Amino acid sequence: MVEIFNEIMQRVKEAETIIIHRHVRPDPDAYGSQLGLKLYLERKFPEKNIYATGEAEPSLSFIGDLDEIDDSVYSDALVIVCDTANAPRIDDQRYLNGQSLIKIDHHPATDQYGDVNFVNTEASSTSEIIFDFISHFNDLSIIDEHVARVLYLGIVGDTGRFLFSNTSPHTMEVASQLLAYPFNHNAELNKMSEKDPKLMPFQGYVLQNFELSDSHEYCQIKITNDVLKQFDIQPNEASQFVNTVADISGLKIWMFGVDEGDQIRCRIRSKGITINDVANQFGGGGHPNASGVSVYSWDEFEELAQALRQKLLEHH
Amino acid sequence: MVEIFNEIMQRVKEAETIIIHRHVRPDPDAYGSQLGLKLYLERKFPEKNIYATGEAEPSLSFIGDLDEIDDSVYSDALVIVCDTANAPRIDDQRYLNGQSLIKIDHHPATDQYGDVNFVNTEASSTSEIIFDFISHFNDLSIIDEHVARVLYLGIVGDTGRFLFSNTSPHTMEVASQLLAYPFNHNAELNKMSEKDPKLMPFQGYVLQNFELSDSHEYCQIKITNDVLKQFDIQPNEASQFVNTVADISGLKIWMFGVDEGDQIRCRIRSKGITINDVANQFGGGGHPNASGVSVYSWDEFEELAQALRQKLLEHH
Ligand SMILES: [Mg+2]
Ligand SMILES: [Mg+2]
Repeated sequence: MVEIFNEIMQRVKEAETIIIHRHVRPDPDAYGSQLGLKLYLERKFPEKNIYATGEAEPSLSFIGDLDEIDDSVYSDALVIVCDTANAPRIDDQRYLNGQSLIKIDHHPATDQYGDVNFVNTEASSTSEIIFDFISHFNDLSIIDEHVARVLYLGIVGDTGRFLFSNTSPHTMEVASQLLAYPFNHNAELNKMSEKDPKLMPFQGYVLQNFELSDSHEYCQIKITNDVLKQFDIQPNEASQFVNTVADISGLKIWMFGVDEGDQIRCRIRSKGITINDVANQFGGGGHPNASGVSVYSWDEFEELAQALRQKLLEHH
Repeated sequence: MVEIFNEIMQRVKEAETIIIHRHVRPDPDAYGSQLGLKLYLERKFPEKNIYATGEAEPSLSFIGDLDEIDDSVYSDALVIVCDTANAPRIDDQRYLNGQSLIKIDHHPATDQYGDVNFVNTEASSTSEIIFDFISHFNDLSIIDEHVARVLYLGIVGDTGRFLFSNTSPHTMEVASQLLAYPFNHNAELNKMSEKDPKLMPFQGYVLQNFELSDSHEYCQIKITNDVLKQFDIQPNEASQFVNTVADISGLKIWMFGVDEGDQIRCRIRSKGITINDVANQFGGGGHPNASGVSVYSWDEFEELAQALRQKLLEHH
């Protein structure tokens, strides 16, 4: 065929039970897109058995709970790996133990795992692809407040509340359409934006210990083992406050290094400049806009700063 | 008539020069709605003279600059007080010195100043009303990247990036339509989200000095004159960090009190509970969700806390 959506819905109508998967570390989209496809199907073919397997992140518990698959249901069922770049990165690994495999994602097509592959690279999120799918079957009536909830939240998180560049006029329109359904976005949004007061004091530290260039283009934060225990926080926890300096006016590149003990795992992100470049120089790597390195000392951490800062000289 | 939009466009076509106004303390909407109506008109009747008067807030300088009216142009011209609850709160006061007055706003109609009054109470923002207006004249083609810019930014700020409850599915749709025009929202958005690193250290203090109830429902911050000079910041500046604790999980009501010297001007905001109530008890007042009081001591500040906290006992 040429209209993959139809071939999917077909494979679906011909299976009494289908289970959906998503990548490992879950995000609002990976959550909404999964629970969404599910909630949708369950509304269209109540005679079938739709399940969503996953580790279940308590962080997204409010979006919806997952299902406990008995691994023997994979016998004669259709597996749908929703939102997942590469297969190994799929959550439950018994997905390949189904009748046929079908994947829906919005990341660059490099794996193409699964029989039928539909990747709308230009989509803001998989949730969005799901809305497109159900919208292609005029089921915008069969859907309700429960389904739209996840789909919204999904698009919301994957685009940071329609802020990121991946937000298109269509994305808005879809968001527009979901809000039609009664569910109160303001509420849902807040419960998603909640924060732990426990970590707030530390975050204040980050704000009190900067490191901006005279030009404001470069900014760093050294989290010494001392502060890690002074504020009583694990190296992991503190490492989530990277973008706590991103909003500084004029900031072009910033690095956040927290000492784990025998190495200083530093996460480096830039406004929009090839950075993973220098990352490799130090044995690191990653996306050109958000890479990571694991120096063995602050003296080396500084060499990284010097290398990063020099990158700003080529641009002006 | 019954279709105010037409009566406006009429009064417009019959005036070689029209000037637009907005309320005093400007906001992104009041800015976008003004510059927007203007930029629009200037595209429709280049033969006329459209001007936008205002004090000009350097904060919104990037949205667009205002015009310097010679007060004698008001001779035979149409004045359009865009986005402004009450007349006294209008910026340039020589507005009443025009041929006829016409106002467009989205706040409750309590003033009704001006000949023709159009208030879409259910609109997310005046900018949105402007899009509606131009959209009613099929001028979505005459408009360009420059006009949509302000209108977007306007809706954006007035709804905090489609987060507030005033965000409707139509609001999204309008946002959707504006993005069609080439202007890059991501960029524009950031320049609007920029922050001053100068105040960041202090903000860290606020995060390091909370005051949450055992239930997390109540939170306060006492900004003593000491810290006001320890971090070298004016009482005004520090007072803008009220909602710096709003995202705490479970927070229902919070107060932020900063000592100005001979009085402690405290701004009190709640999640969604009638609060201006207690405000009056202390000689204050304001909206039920964001009021203000000016106690003469921290001992009194505490009485306010007690009164506010007791308000949480009636609800559960
Ligand atoms: Mg995704
Ligand atoms: Mg407004």
